Amino acid sequence: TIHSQLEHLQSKYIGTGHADTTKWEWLVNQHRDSYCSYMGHFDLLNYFAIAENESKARVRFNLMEKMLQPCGPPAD
Amino acid sequence: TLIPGGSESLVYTTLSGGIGILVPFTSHEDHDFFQHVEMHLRSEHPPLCGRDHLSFRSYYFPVKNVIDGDLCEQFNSMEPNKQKNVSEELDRTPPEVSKKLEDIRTRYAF
Amino acid sequence: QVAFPLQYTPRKFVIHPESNNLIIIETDHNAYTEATKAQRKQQMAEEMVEAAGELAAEMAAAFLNENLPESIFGAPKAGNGQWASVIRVMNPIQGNTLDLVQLEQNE
Amino acid sequence: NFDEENAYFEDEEEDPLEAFMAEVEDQAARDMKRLEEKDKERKNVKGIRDDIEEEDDQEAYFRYMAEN
Amino acid sequence: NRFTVAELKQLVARPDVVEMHDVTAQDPKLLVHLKATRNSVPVPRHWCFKRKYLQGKRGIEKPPFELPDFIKRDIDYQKLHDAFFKWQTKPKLTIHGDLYYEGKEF
Amino acid sequence: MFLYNLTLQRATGISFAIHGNFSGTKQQEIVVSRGKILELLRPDPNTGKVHTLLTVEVFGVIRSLMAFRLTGGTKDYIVVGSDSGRIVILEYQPSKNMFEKIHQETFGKSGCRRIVPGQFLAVDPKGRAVMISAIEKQKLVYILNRDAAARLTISSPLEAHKANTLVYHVVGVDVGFENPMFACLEMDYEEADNDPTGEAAANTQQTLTFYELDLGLNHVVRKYSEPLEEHGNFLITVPGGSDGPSGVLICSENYITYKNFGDQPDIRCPIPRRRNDLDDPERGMIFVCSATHKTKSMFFFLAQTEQGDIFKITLETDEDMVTEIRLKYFDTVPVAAAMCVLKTGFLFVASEFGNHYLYQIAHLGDDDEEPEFSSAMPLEDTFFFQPRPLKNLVLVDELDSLSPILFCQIADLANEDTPQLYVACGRGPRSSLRVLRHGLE
Amino acid sequence: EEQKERKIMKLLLKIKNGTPPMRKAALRQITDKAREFGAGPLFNQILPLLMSPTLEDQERHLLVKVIDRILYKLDDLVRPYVHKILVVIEPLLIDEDYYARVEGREIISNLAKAAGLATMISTMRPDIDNMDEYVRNTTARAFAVVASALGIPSLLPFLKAVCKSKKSWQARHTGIKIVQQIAILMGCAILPHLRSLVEIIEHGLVDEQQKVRTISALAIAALAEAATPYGIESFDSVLKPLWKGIRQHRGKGLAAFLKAIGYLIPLMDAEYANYYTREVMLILIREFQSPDEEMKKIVLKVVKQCCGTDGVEANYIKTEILPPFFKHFWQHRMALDRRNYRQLVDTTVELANKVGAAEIISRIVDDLKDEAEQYRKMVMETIEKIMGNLGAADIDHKLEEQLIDGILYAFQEQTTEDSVMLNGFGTVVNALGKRVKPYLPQICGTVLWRLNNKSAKVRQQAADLISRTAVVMKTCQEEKLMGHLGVVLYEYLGEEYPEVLGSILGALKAIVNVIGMHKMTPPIKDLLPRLTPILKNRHEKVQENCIDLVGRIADRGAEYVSAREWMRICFELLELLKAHKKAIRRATVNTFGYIAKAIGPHDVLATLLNNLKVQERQNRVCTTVAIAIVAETCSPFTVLPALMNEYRVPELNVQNGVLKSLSFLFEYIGEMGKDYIYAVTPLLEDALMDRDLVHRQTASAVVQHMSLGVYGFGCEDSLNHLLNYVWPNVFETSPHVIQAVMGALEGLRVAIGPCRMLQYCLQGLFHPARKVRDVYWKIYNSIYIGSQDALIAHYPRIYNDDKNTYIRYELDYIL
Amino acid sequence: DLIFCRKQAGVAIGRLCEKCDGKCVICDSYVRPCTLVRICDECNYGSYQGRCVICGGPGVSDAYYCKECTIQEKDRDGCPKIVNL
Ligand SMILES: CC[C@H](O)[C@@H](C)[C@H]1O[C@@H]1C[C@@](C)(O)/C=C/C=C(\C)[C@H]1OC(=O)C[C@H](O)CC[C@@](C)(O)[C@@H](OC(=O)N2CCN(C3CCCCCC3)CC2)/C=C/[C@@H]1C
Ligand SMILES: [Zn+2]
Ligand SMILES: [Zn+2]
Ligand SMILES: [Zn+2]
Repeated sequence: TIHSQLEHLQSKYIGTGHADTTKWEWLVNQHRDSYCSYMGHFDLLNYFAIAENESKARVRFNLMEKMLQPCGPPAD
Repeated sequence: TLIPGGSESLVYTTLSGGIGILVPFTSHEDHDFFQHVEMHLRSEHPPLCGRDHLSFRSYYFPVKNVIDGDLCEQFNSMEPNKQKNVSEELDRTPPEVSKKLEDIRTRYAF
Repeated sequence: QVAFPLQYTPRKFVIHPESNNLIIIETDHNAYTEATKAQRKQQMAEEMVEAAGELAAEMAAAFLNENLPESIFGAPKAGNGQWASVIRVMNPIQGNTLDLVQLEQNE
Repeated sequence: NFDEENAYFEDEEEDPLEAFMAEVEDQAARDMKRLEEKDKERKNVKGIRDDIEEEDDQEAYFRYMAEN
Repeated sequence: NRFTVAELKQLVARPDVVEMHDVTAQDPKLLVHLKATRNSVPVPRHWCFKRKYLQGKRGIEKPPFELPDFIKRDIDYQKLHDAFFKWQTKPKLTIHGDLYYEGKEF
Repeated sequence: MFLYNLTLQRATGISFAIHGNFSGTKQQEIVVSRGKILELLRPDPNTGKVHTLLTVEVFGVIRSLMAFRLTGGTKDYIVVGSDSGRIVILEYQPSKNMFEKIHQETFGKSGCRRIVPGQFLAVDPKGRAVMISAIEKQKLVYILNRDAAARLTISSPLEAHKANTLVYHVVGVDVGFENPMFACLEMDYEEADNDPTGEAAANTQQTLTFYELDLGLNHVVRKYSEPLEEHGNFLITVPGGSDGPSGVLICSENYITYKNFGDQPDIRCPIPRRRNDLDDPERGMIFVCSATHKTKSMFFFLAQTEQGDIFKITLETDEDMVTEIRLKYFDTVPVAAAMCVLKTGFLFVASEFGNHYLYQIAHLGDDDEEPEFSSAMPLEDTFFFQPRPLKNLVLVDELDSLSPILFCQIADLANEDTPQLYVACGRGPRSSLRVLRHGLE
Repeated sequence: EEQKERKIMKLLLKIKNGTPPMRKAALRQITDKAREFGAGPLFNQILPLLMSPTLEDQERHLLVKVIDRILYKLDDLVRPYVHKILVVIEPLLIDEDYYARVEGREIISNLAKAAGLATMISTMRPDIDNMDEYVRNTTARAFAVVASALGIPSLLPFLKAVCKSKKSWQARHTGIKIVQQIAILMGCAILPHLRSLVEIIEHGLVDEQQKVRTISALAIAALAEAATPYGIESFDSVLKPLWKGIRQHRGKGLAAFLKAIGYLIPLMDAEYANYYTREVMLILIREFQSPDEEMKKIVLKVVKQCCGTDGVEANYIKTEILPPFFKHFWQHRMALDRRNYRQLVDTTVELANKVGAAEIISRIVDDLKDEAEQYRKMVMETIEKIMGNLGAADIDHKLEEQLIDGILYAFQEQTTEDSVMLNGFGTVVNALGKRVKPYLPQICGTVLWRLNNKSAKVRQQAADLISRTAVVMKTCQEEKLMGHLGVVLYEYLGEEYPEVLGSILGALKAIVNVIGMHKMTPPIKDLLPRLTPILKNRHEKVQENCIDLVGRIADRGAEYVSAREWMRICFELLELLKAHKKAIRRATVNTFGYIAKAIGPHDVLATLLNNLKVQERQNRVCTTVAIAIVAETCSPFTVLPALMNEYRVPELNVQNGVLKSLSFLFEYIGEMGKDYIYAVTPLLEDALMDRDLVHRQTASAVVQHMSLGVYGFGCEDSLNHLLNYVWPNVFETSPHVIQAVMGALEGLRVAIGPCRMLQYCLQGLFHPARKVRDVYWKIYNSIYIGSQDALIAHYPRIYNDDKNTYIRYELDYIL
Repeated sequence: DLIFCRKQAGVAIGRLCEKCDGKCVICDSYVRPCTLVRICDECNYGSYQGRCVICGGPGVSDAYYCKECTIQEKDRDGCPKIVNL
């Protein structure tokens, strides 16, 4: 049953998929962990804050605000 | 080429204000010696905040044909007991290792 | 190091092979040009002088005289699709600016 | 409670407090009466214990096996 | 309420990657788009077969193992070691996307 | 082709900065974080020079840095949360001039991940608990203790996970030797993923959640949670116990709010604006950093906006209740990533880009004519002030910093024989072209 | 209905004798059920089951979890029953089982949190004044637990009131005992409330009752022990009364006051520590002469505590403390006293750690020759502890002579074989080092006399001594009667007792390992053929020592025995790689490496291949391990051609053995394999194109071990080439094959990178067939759980549709 | 029913018995032990204090992850104690 437990733990981790995963879930997952990776890495945030001419605190707050509904609301 | 009468290097520049170089090896003996120094310093002098050195330099792609000379120069700042434990595996004394580390730096950069 | 001040974020510079001069381009987002800043300030003055009230004491002439330095108080970051760009010719031995071409507002 | 020293020591054997006790007894009696009455309790939840109120990973796995 | 092959071939930027079953997917437009990414080797091609990935033909009967040239040219001292590391050559290697299948040996 | 990497000039940009008695004596030092370098600085109270004592390459990404001290101790520790799955505690050894690793606790996989903790780090003000948190559901709490040899002991982590939750900021709350408390700005996105109309995405509020650690029962519990008026950025610990009330300051868009659990009402103060501002009227105003200065007689805060304006925040209090928040314009300096107020009267400013600054706090108290804004003042409409040159601060030291380097050319444009480095760096009106030469001046 | 709820709350049997899933299910449901069940029935039934006389440990622990859950689901309804619960669980706090105490304290803590402070105080107050001393102890411990649960300042008023009670001395005694138990239970967490507790309890040191004074001194000692090394300003109003009391009291109270003084002294500065030590020291010197033994233990503890501070210096100690200490405590009466014997040893060692080893060592070394052997073992223990902690630097000629003569006389005068004299002899000789040249003849004569005869329990102790002292025996440039000893040890090779044979082999090995094979007397070509039949002995110590000895011989004296006997010995060692013990396997690996390095890889490799062809499973696995060992000691360049030539045999079960050997070889050599990946690539190609399932499974295992072995060494070309052959096996239904394929894929995820794996998964992630989607999403989840962060840079671009935005615009910025 | 515990690991060190002494808990390898095993608090309590993580007999030495499992960061999951249901 070790394989079955692995199949239950892999499902538990947030961001994993399965044969019924849609395009929307996949894309919002990669957008969300992209925003978290931007918040983590110090020189990517530097790049963005120089590009759009904003303070780094403002870019961080904008990314956190975008975290809620990236890619718009779902289908139907 | 940075110094008069030196060798050509690849100078890079970073968004945090850092400056660094990548220099080629000219012989297999220097490459092997520095590879063994890096191997032994990866284990007996691990990064301070809990990171794996080989895993950090393989963040997005695995490392290929680069020796981290910023890990290697941390040999000069270890304690004498561990400096001896490291040096006696390379069949050498700490002053010889220090001189060999300084030679490649002064060959290219300051 | 020696430093020479600029106006906007520098993006790229080239070296003239004969004179050894530097041709730099500077560009910023959320930024006004010099002319747009001047006319926006004149606009704000003429609108605050007609605030419909004694028209007897003028803060507008004091608001137009001295510009607070942007290297100390920041540049007015105004707009979302607004740009500001400049081309500069500079001598690298000294720090003097040899030529300066200002571009239009949103270029 | 064991110590060869504890055995050695424990071997040689042969108004304001009252006021505090009375006040405590009155307060305790009032609280006991209120709980017995259960007449005016809004059940204001103090602190919610997330672990106590939420299934564990092992419990979730057992539930999944039972389902299929 | 499902595309036809010719109808989906008209919508996509690259129609030659569209196949028979591609119109039967849950999201054929994303499937065809991922089939056109500038990388990403395709599926092993025997998913729809019924012969368990080992073809019982083509005459697989052949020599067991041909050792490299360096194999042939105490047992051998550090001089023959020198020989084995002077004669050592890099073998033929396939690049990133060249999957193997039952037929591609002959 | 085989290459050897060498660093010629280390990074000089600062991400985080903490201050404390890291050597165990009465002088104060600052620990700054570069991206992957840790560094200890000590400003001289006689000349105002900032000297670098130690700098170490950590070969990782530092994401959170805190200082804490146990009761009865005279030395401060350093808690580091990084892109590894470990929390580390360090101690500076002045006689050896190095950082000694005290503790290491592993809790997850490496990398800057969504649900693995390491982005947020809070500590109990008395030093008996530390909380490490991710941007998503996972939070962990470690209890810190001490043995009879006065060495630090660490416990096994306690979990406080909560699915479908985003965290904006975590701070420890100052209680009077009561059970440790942690405050979090949280958001639940479960409803927003189920509504295709897009109305559950809006109508979704931040909450201010309080987590209580019961040392007697050894578990973490959610005690209080309240929805906020608008979305706020970072939080500020208010000093409590026997010196001050025990709440939090929420910095938000155009406002600053005081909040405490119990019978305390909410107190709001709008952020003043510059008179005759030339910036786009649609834009709001937020605070970007803060600095607390506690004294045995009083305390105050220093908060800075995106324009670089530092205001001095004081709190008008009762026996237990807070009644007003008062704001007063203090000064204008470049936009900082961190601010440290040092005893002996020094303010350290680490800018987001360009040179860093150390200021002497010349004028203590406030004997001035400029207006003081308050939460009790009625306004239908916002406060206005006039920015002016430095009055409360004097510039004592300036640390060079090449961040951010944007373009470089190595060339012999003068008629020396050694080439020079021509570096286009800096952003905004603080950009410059710098010529670098190898040698002493 | 009443038994309605009873029959349904047999959930606790659902849990007691039940499965873990239904355990947690019934736990959650009874937690939801508690508030409606009511505390009455629930407790009425659970407290009997917790009072069950033969309940288990885990069962008791589960009962504690259930009590905590019921307390969570019913807070203020537990009040009318609190008293009852306490009478059941006020015991379990003085229980000799530690975990019983932890469980009782947890139960009382959750009960105090469920109820209020006033309720606990009102139910616990009547038993404060009880006369039964058994109740006043559980009451104090329960009050301490309640203070630890609800906080100290919440109980501070009740404490301040109860130990000022003029009604009876029992209430004051119990309040001070509550403070003491609070200190004992909470430790260094009392530091913010130290002064409050001290001012609450300080007035008891001058009471008219003697039991109150004693308990107050014990509470002060407990607080000072909990506070160390912090807190001296809070102990200021106690310094005057405590010292006046040690000056006036005598007896039990004097012992309590002295314990308090001793726990308080290490908190002071040099001045106060130095000044206070003088006073308590004259009092302690007076008290040296006491007949009571509890008093002796307390005096020893206080002496050790005070003599370890900085305010007390070695001059005052040697001038005032050492004469009476050594005159009153060092008599064999102390030796037969088992209670304070260890205390005396520790106090003496910690005295020597400050005053200097020479004085202590002399004062007791004259006493090594004694009629009683208890007093001899005591001195030997103390001497060897001091020697191990400080050394023999300032030990001089007279002291060295006396030490040697004493340890020699103590060795011979020995009734039963003890480890004390053995360790003393060993550490004394090891600390002296190259200084003991003539006592080397003397010691050799002594060990020769002990090893000659007398029951082999003296002989095995002599062999242990030889094994631990041969280094200093030979490093002093002496080898002849060393050989005289080796000859006798050789003659003592047939022994019926395996324990003595182990020590004999250890001594022989220590000899041959430290003396050179050069110029040494007992010939190797005589020892080794006599040694090879002992390898089949079944004792663990004999086996380990024999293997170590054969390994040393093969490492240094390899040229003294024919290669045929070496081959036989290695083929015999082959079977020891299956040993159930780890030291046997370690020594066997070492010795096999030495023998292979000695006789050459060619013949042993031929024999190992023949043995791999014809034997059962376990022997073939051991042969595979042996091939890997040979290939690591003698570079794999010498093994790989002969092993690859065996894959050329046209017969299954021979190629599979070659593949298993290659798998374990690469797993065992790790980083050394970077030079040999190009040589085995065509063989792995052939094995991956094969129809046999074991062929492909083992080739996948080889790929995995090779991938994880080379990482950061630039071998990505061959690994991508091999992935091109591994990948078509993802549609395999056989469980072992797919397991090996998943292992190989996760190894290639590390060696080759996640970008390549995502490139292999992209086109199948959304395939129309559900089988392809299942397989590809399993592989993708495995790639995603490891290195989630790197994938950010690798995802392909996906265009916006009419409804949703999918482009990541920030990465398109261009500075 | 051979399932790992996979709970948050604490400060307790994993133990191995005389039969499992050299083994890796996750992959059952014997080569290059690299990382000390940590277990949760419910696996280290009362009668469970010292026990083999693989089988459950009396522990004699420390449990270790192998270098192969350490490279793949398989030491970063929860408690690796084998628990049977
Ligand atoms: C596939 C083979 C099987 O799994 C097989 C190992 C196993 O199924 C059998 C059952 C059993 C109990 O008989 C297994 C025996 C065990 C062994 C032969 C291992 O030996 C031991 O356990 C001895 C002891 O635990 C530690 C010895 C040690 C460190 O050499 C260990 O191997 C290693 O760690 N290596 C491998 C790496 N090698 C290099 C050499 C350079 C420096 C050292 C590290 C790198 C050093 C030695 C044991 C190897 C045998 C496989
Ligand atoms: Zn493993
Ligand atoms: Zn076992
Ligand atoms: Zn566990």
